[PDB]
Amino acid sequence: NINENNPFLINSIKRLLIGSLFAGFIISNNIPPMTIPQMTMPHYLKMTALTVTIL
Amino acid sequence: AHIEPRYRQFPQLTRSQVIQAEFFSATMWFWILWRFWHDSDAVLGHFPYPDPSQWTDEELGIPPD
Amino acid sequence: GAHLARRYLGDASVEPEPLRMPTFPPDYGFPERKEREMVATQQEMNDAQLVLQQRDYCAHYLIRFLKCKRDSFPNFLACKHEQHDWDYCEHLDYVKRMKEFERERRLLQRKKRREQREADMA
Amino acid sequence: SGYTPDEKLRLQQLRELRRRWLKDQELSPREPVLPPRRHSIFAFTHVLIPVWIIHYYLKYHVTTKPYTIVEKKPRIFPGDTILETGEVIPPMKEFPDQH
Amino acid sequence: SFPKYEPSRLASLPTTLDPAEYDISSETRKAQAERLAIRSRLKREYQLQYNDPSRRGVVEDPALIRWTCARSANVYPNFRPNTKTSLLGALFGIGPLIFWYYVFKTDRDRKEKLIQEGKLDRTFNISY
Amino acid sequence: ITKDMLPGPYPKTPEERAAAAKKYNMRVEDYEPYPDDGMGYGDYPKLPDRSQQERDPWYDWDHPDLRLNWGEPMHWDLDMYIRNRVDTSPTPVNWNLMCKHLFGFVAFMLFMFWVGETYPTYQPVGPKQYPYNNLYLERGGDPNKEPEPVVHYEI
Amino acid sequence: DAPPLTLEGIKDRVLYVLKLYDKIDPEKLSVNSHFMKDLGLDSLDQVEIIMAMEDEFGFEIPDIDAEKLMCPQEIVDYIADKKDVYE
Amino acid sequence: AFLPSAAYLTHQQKVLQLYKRALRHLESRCVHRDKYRYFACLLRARFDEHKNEKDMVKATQLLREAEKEFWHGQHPQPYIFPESPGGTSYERYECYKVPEWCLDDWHPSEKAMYPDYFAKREQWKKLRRESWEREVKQLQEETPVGGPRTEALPPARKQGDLPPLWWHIVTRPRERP
Amino acid sequence: MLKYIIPTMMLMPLTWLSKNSMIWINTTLHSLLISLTSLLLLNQFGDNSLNFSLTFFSDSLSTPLLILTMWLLPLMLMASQHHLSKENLARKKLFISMLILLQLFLIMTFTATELIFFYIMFEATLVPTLIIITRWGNQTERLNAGLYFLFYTLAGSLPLLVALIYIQNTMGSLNFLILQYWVQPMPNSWSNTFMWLACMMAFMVKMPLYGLHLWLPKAHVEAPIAGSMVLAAILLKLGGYGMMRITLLLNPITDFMAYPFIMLSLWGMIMTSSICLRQTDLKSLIAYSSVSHMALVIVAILIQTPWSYMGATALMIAHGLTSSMLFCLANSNYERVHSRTMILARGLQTLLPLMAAWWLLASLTNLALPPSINLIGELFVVMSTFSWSNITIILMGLNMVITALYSLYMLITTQRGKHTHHINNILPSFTRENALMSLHMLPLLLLSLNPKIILGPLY
Amino acid sequence: SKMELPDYKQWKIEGTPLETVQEKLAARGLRDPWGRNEAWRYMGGFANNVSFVGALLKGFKWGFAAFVVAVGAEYYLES
Amino acid sequence: MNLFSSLTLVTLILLTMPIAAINFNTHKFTNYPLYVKTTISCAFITSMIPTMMFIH
Ligand SMILES: CCCCCCCCCCCCCCCCCC(=O)OC[C@H](COP(=O)([O-])OC[C@H](O)COP(=O)([O-])OC[C@H](COC(=O)CCCCCCCCCCCCCCCCC)OC(=O)CCCCCCCCCCCCCCCCC)OC(=O)CCCCCCCCCCCCCCCCC
Ligand SMILES: CCCCCCCCCCCCCCCCCC(=O)OC[C@H](COP(=O)([O-])OCC[N+](C)(C)C)OC(=O)CCCCCCCCCCCCCCCCC
Ligand SMILES: CCCCCCCCCCCCCCCCCC(=O)OC[C@H](COP(=O)(O)OCCN)OC(=O)CCCCCCCCCCCCCCCCC
Ligand SMILES: *C(=O)CCCCCCCCCCCCC
Repeated sequence: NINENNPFLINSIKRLLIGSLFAGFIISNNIPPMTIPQMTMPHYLKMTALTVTIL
Repeated sequence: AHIEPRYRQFPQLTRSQVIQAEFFSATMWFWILWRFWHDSDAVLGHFPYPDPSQWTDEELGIPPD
Repeated sequence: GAHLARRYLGDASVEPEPLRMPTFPPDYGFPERKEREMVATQQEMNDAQLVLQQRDYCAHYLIRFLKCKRDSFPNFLACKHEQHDWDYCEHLDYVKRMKEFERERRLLQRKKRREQREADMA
Repeated sequence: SGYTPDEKLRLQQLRELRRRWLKDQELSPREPVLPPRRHSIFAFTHVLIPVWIIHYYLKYHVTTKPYTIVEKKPRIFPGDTILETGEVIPPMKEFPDQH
Repeated sequence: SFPKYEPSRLASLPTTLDPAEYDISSETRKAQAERLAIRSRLKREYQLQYNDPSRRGVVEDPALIRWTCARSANVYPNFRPNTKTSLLGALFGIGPLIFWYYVFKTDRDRKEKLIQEGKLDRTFNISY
Repeated sequence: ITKDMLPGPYPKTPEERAAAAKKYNMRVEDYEPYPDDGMGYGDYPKLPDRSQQERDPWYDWDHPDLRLNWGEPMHWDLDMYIRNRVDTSPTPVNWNLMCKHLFGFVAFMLFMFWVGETYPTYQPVGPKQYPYNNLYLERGGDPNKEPEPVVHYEI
Repeated sequence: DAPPLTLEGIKDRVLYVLKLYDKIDPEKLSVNSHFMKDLGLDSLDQVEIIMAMEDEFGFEIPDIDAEKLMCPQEIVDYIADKKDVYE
Repeated sequence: AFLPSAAYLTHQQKVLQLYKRALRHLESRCVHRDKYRYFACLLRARFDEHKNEKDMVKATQLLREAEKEFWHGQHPQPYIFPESPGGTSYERYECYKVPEWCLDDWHPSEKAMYPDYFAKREQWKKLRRESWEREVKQLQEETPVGGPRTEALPPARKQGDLPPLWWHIVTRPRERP
Repeated sequence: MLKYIIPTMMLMPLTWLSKNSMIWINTTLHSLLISLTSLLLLNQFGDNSLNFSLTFFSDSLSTPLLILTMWLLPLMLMASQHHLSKENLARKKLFISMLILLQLFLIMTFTATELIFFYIMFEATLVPTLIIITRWGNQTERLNAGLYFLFYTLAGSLPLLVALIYIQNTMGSLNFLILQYWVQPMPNSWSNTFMWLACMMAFMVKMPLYGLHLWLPKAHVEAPIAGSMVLAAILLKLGGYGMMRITLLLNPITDFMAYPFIMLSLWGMIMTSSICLRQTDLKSLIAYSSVSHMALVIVAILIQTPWSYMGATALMIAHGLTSSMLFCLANSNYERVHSRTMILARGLQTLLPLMAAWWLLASLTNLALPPSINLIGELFVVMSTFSWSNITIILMGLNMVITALYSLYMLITTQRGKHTHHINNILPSFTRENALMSLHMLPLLLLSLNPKIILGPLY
Repeated sequence: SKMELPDYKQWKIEGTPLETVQEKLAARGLRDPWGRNEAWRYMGGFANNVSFVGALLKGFKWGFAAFVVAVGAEYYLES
Repeated sequence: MNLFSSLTLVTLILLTMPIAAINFNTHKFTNYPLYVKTTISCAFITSMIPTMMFIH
């Protein structure tokens, strides 16, 4: 009985899908700086989160 | 017409759910590649990390005694 | 992160403690060492309502970036240059802090060589 | 082995009575016999009339009392012009250019 | 071989790992049949009243009324003051009272001694 | 209900034990009372101290939520051994082994947090440098007093 | 969602699962083919048939009911009674 | 162990129930269908090895160490069907299963909304109250002395009679009300 | 205060001259009119109490208890008219006369300017309550419950009589308004120790103190519903009222006499709340919860800070309404299943949804859900006891776990789960019953809008 | 209403991993009596499901095409 | 100042209004869940204005 074709379901997942694509970008470029971001670090230490996730 | 249930076989797909699913998958990969093309430093690194061992004793003030 | 292995598994007398340094005077090794120049006036970064963590020696780029971010609304993607200016000067401040760390480590190496030379000489 | 003949007979009789009961839980085409009983009005009754009520309440009852709506004072930059004074905030000192 | 299951107070032994589960002896057959007969007689006595069309109310359960009377009213007429109950009533009845008495008394003596020596930071404390 | 079906005192003679077992609707060989230490139990049966989760759920109970029949002598802690509460059901891992594994894991993690607190990681940098005497007026220093001059130099 | 079961549909599905079982020849099978007497199957085979019924319809049959469903019509009647078909 | 009709489980019944529990826990261990199907035929071979064992002490011993085998090799979270006890949807709809007698408590203005349903309910209630005395006297003329021995009930032996104690089995609520 | 005493007395010819079908309607109507008139007592001032005469006065402590007392009589008449429907007509009028007489004794108990008149009214309230319990209670143990309710109270109160006559002979007066100005400090002696015990132990019994509470899970349980309403909602609060009047005269010895009793409540509210986790009797669970809630009022009166008295009087009013509604809910199920065993009738939200909503609301007010005045009184007592000693938050916070854990268990056991199959006399909720639940809950929710009227003389 | 079930004779386990299972069972003297019951899961539209990197790279082809078109659009549009 | 605070309180009052609608009811609803969904969508739209003039 596999069926997901209700516009309620599709639109409700769709708006959070647009959120899960773009909302981190939009919010992170709209908020003001309240700390100082650490942006100078060695290359094994900058790539740590992505490498650990891939591993 | 709504989806009829099937028995021991692949269910009926609508054209709309398939094209929307493929469209948002292509949207995701477009966004990943686009922001990777433009930013390219939130992932790989913003500024070069200098080597402290390559620094001279003159600029750090280490008089030789 | 090799300095953690040098301080914890090696000796800590030559490695600089983070909580209390510089232990050497700032003029120790420098002919006429000049101060750091503060560009933003104390009243200017007071009236810009900056966070007290953010009122460092490079807050004038942050003031320029926040004025850009106010003036370029709703186009929130239109101040990448001022943001990169502030990020680059924070990077330069971080490089200066690394230079202070390496300076203190080299002077502790100098003191280690000094006391070993004094033990081997007399 | 499975059921005894008494168990088969009892389950058949209970099954017949149960299927009659479940059939008799159905509805008539007249049932339920009920007794005999503007495009954007949601933007008017639920939004705009509350904006009216809340603006009246805040303007003439809340802001007429001290320290009820206290706003953070706006952020002042070097190079601004004050609206209440006209006093131009003087711009920053020239930068020791880094790049 | 396999680690033996060690049953506890809050994690009992399984039905299939109990060595009395595999009793084919005639006395256990008699016990299981007599428990079956008691349970069937109580079941029949329940569902004669439960399926009654004339009955409109509560099928009273004398097991339940018996349980509530044992939990509530039978406790004092079957109490005897002896060594065990006296030590448990002194340990659990006045013991924590003595304990919290000395704790709160020591705390308030320390606090009052700090206050009347001008030592406790009581700078903005004006709600009490 | 009447007098001779209510709970009574502790049975000592075997005929009183048999009348008690007949009262609580159970066999004499299965009827154990609580030990007569004077705690207030009387003749009430010590049922074998199981939760009601362990009862057979596919059996047709008179009370399906409680898994309990009508007329069945209830446990003394029946309100305690309901399925909303304390379970005694058999666990896949031994109870002592569960206690040893959980205590070892929690104690080892707290010990390693103490170790990492004693040996913290950091970055090869100096202190963050702030102008105006480490921001003396900003941090709440009074303007009538004057701080000692905190001076940071170029490097 | 949730299509209603009928006696004919349940009968079709039970006989369909039994026609896909390689210890029953699908031409001898009928609705009253007793598994131990007519079809000549083991009690282990009866347990596996009831477990395939559970995997087919999605609900567990208890063992006190599983050890007594000895023809496919008993299985259809049991699923009917536990699912209330022909409402 | 604990059954309504029988006082006990036979040895054969214990072997069957251990076989079914072992295959369910094996399916919980062996998620994919081909891999489960392979190890399930292997377990069927392990149960076929000791099928023709005539020493009942030896068969009971093998069943006991097979239970210890199963208890070592069980899954910590076995697969439970959603409406099976321990399931995610188990006893979910019990809040919607209102009993039939509450329909007697309805107001006549909300009974008049369904005239045919309550007119049809009246003959069910009438059939029940005329069958009740016949099925009570059927139960008392057939139950042995000392009470009933098992919880099984007799069927309707005559024509026109209904089986005894039938109302709360027939008029139970649906599984999806 | 004579404008409330005379209408309460005119309720006696109003009930003894009414027609036989009319004695509930007329008494309900005119007791609601007296309760409407009770709001004139809210003429309170920030400095001066509302001092009517030589005999009667009303500050902001007596005023909410008066409003609650005069409001509780119509609600008791609604709660008690069902189970006394088959009662004899003259015994029905005697029941109503005992409730009227109890209201009469209470409304001049709370306004008694002089303390021996306070004592006479305070002990005059025993006799209608005793008669209601032992005459219209349902079970055999109503007689023993009446004996316990009488003889803990009198054994507490007769040393209070001796001590108040001693204050009369020493200070010259027992006017509370005079004793606000002539109060002498009470030094450390054994004579003043037993002075303190004689002035306090009667109210310790009436609160009840833990260890002296044994009369209550009989007297609240064996009573009829109007008896349980007036015992829980008003008659426990005579102890707290009398403590707040009498601890003026007991300084500074109270600052070291309070130490045992504070322990007896701070541990006792842990115990009785724990006891509510294992109560099979629902009405006994509500009784032990009343002991658990009044233990906080005992602590708040003994530590004698302003936040503590404000939280204590807020918690007294809030607990009056909440426990009265909880007993009325327990009676609404007892009138159907005819057993007070809580495990008997389950799953009642499937059968009675609006009554289960009332159960939910009374449970949430029992567990002190903000911003209810239950939470306001609870919270202010917790603030003042933290300022008293910082460790007490443990015994406070642990209490607030267990207070949740029996309140929702009472909600889960009675209303949730599968309904009981063999119980089939569960009628729909009568309009009288839902009216009773709303007349408890709606004032308790409206008082969160303006809680300053139930925060005592030192708000 | 009346639903038509498909034929039971079309579910054959050749070409599926049930065939590998039956061969490894016949290698030690066993036979697989529930193969055709499980045969529908490995046949029809549920045969040849994607790999995990094929799951993640769903829509990567059209996304890469739209990426190259947009990069060429901004590379021409700057001039 | 007058826009910000007004739409701020409008968001909360607008969210409270279907609670008053479900408590002040007689009829079987003409899709009350659609009403609450429309209400929360419009409260989101209303709350975006103080958010944007915070970003400014
Ligand atoms: C002076 C003027 C004042 C005007 C404003 C009113 C102020 C409060 C007054 C009392 C409010 C409650 C009364 C209604 C509920 C009780 C009866 C009921 O359940 O009916 C259900 C029924 C609707 O349900 P249904 O589908 O028909 O059938 C029910 C089902 O059987 C089963 O239903 P169910 O179980 O599905 O639903 C029950 C559900 C159950 O809902 C819950 O359990 C959720 C609530 C708790 C958690 C969430 C709230 C937590 C606290 C935050 C809110 C307060 C502060 C908010 C402000 C911002 C922060 C400070 O109840 C609600 O949702 C009620 C919403 C309002 C709840 C108020 C708080 C009660 C919780 C416990 C105490 C909390 C602390 C005290 C708060 C006091 C605030 C003043 O309601 C009605 O028919 C309404 C009847 C008439 C109501 C009259 C209200 C006024 C009474 C006073 C009269 C005199 C003054 C004149 C005022 C007139 C105003 C018009
Ligand atoms: C609920 C059960 C428990 C109830 C507990 C009730 C309180 C417990 C203590 C009560 C003590 C007796 C009344 C004291 C009145 C004090 C008035 C006063 O001025 O005192 C100072 C006076 C002082 O005398 P004086 O004031 O005339 O003298 C002038 C002042 N000096 C002393 C400086 C010269 O005290 C006394 O004269 C004696 C007081 C103690 C009395 C001891 C006997 C009674 C013992 C306790 C009995 C408790 C209840 C027993 C029943 C239990 C149930 C069956
Ligand atoms: C920064 C600091 C951080 C510190 C962290 C460490 C400290 C806390 C340590 C843990 C303490 C709480 C955990 C233990 C109690 C858990 C109770 C509970 O939820 O039990 C659940 C149980 C049934 O649930 P379950 O069996 O899981 O369900 C399976 C599905 N049938 O439900 C039941 O059986 C119902 C039981 C109802 C009565 C409960 C009685 C016990 C109450 C305990 C209160 C503890 C208060 C501690 C106060 C501390 C104050 C500082
Ligand atoms: C020295 O190494 C400084 C970095 C901080 C301490 C070591 C952190 C190790 C984990 C992060 C890198 C992981 C690489 C796979």
